[PDB]
Amino acid sequence: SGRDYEDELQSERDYVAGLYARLDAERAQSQRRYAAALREHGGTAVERDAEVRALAKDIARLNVADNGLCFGRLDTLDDARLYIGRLGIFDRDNDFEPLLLDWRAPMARPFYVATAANPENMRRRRQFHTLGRKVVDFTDEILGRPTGAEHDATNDAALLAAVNAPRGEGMRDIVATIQAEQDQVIRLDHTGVLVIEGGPGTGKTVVALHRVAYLLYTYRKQMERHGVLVVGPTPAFLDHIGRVLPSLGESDAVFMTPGDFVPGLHVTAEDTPEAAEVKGSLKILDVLKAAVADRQELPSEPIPIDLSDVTMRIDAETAKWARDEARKTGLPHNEARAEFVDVVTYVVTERAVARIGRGWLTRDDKHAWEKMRADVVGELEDHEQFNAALDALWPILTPEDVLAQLYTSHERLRAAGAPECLWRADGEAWTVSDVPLLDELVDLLGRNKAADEAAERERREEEAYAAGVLDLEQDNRELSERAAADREWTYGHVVVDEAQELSEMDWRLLMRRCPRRSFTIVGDLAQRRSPAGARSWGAMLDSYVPGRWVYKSLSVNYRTPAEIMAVAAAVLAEFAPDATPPDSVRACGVAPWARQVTDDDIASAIAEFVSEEAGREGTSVVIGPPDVPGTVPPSETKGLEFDAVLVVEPERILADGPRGAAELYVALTRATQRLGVLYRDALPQALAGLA
Repeated sequence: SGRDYEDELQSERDYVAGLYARLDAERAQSQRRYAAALREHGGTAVERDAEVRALAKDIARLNVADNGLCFGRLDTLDDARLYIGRLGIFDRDNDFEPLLLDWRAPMARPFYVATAANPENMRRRRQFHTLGRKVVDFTDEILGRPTGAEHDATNDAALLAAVNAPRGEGMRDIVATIQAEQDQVIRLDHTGVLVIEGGPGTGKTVVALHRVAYLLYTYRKQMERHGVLVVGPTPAFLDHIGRVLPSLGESDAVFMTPGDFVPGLHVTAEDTPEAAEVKGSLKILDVLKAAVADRQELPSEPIPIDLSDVTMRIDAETAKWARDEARKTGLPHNEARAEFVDVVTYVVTERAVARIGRGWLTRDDKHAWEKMRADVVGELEDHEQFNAALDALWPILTPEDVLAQLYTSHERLRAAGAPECLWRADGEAWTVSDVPLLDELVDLLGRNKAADEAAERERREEEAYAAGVLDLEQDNRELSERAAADREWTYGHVVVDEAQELSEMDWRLLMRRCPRRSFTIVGDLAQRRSPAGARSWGAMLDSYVPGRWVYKSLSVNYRTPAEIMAVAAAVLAEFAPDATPPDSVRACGVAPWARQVTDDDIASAIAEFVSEEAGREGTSVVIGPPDVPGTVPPSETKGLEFDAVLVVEPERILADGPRGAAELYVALTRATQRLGVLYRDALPQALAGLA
């Protein structure tokens, strides 16, 4: 929040004001020539129409360009400013010297594809954060070595500069190694599935976003009409992403979590318990298929038919035959009602005419059509018993009700190979783990036709009666909204951060979303808090992308101090240890600390932290168990960073779960400058490092 930043912000605001002025003037003269061409134009009708349309396209392009004109700027090594935007603005006076580049130019390229190790000729890159016409703030991104940069929104520059480590080979001058790793991730040519499993303190999310920018520019022609689906653990993290997200020029993202994969409902992480780990697994499919067959109930008592002469014709033989044949076509349930009814009616008309009507003595022209027709019709209209009977046997049903009629009955459950740990009182306390079971069910059940016809009919005669009854579109919503309102959407790319928190069924859904398999999976298995988890990547991916997925890593740590992380090393030296130290560098000058609390001198101690951090200018979120007030769990800080962090009661949160020490290792690490702990009486003994 310095002063030089204010100077620069005002300068850039002035420049963008000038650009908007020129845009206003071009709209002015274009509307003027438009009015003119419209009135007379002098010439011919076809020339007139052509000029009209051309000026209309100009008007529209400029109108749109009013919303976030300048994306950012480039400073090259020869000190030549470049300004990037969604519109090219040149000065007709100085030989068309670019005042604003279009991002689609071969000269605005070192803004999507330039790194700090393979730049093109650049020294810097700025992004501007606009609302509609105003430059709120900006962020520099130096393509080289930083010393101190006023504002970045991620402070990467001041951390990349405070790297104090022993002289020597020193991992090849720490900075260069980080930059080259990032370059490898971003300038990579796979256009398929990449994994960036790294760890804490290495900027894997920013790297993934730069990667997505590189891809959406390079292949902006297969994408640019598909989107970028970015899932995440929490909307806080998703807004963070949306806030430091690069251009994605003329494309649009769609943010999500596990919980809103469905059109319409936004589960607030009810988190059905660990037994639902059998839901984050593909075996469950059988259960669904077995719970969608127990709905083809077979008649035990014979259903009475009363077509004015006919005896009850449907019974275990008839229903069995029809259900078998309906299962004998290979297609959904609600579209299979068709064959069920075709067969029941076939065997209740052709096999009731020659019995109950009169009998035999006519082999044509009466049996074939007439009694055929009468029986058929009298049956098709019986919307009282015949149709109620079918709805009793072959019910037209929906995903939102099967889970409920299954998770409670305890008999339909047993008839599905299903276990009994998934039983719960309410059948609509929908959790995160039963979302992908609702998106999978719309594809087993599908969608009927008859009901839809009748429904839209009634709807038509309801919109026609409200206004006037004698009966006898263009909304071009933006990409995000046209997409999120459709599960039958195929994106062109998919980012996934903290992707270890997902389940086989989640990836099944995602890979049904992106068939191009252009994911950018981020994560760290050892930061997992989920009993469906990964425990390895090949598990979930080889089933979709075998041998065709790349695994890149980010080994160095610079965004998380070396002191804060020496402890988390031991906190992770448990759990079948792995490369737990990502070569921590950036030794700070502050060591962490501790404080022994009494029963309820607790708020009197967190308030000190809070009101002193208020004296700072950095985020200071506190973490703790749910019972305590004023402190949040460690599961909403899943993929964020803060400036100073205070975790209280390490042990209750450690024991909170089967993998709770992972929540602790997560929470000791969100910090980047300072960390404090408050322990009641005893430590988990892996925290002696704190004093």
